[PDB]
Amino acid sequence: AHTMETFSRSENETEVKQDVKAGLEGAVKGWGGGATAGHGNTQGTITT
Amino acid sequence: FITANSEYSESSSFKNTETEKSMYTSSRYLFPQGRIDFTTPDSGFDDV
Repeated sequence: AHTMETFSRSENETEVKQDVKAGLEGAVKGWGGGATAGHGNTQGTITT
Repeated sequence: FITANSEYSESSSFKNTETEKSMYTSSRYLFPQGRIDFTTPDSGFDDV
């Protein structure tokens, strides 16, 4: 009797994040103002 | 005398999974008994 068993497994995982933020403000003689902006990006990957 | 404000927030999300599986089994039970021969005229043997 002869038995042969072979097993292989590969797991790969990847994650990327990227956040950007910006802002502005100012006022003269009470004529005020402000602004703000943002951006995001998240990418994941799982391979088995 | 006046103030104003505005906001805009937007978001998107996406996920995608692909799974593939495959299995195959092959069994062969070979129980011989022997071999039977017939004689061809080209052999030249008397039993033909």
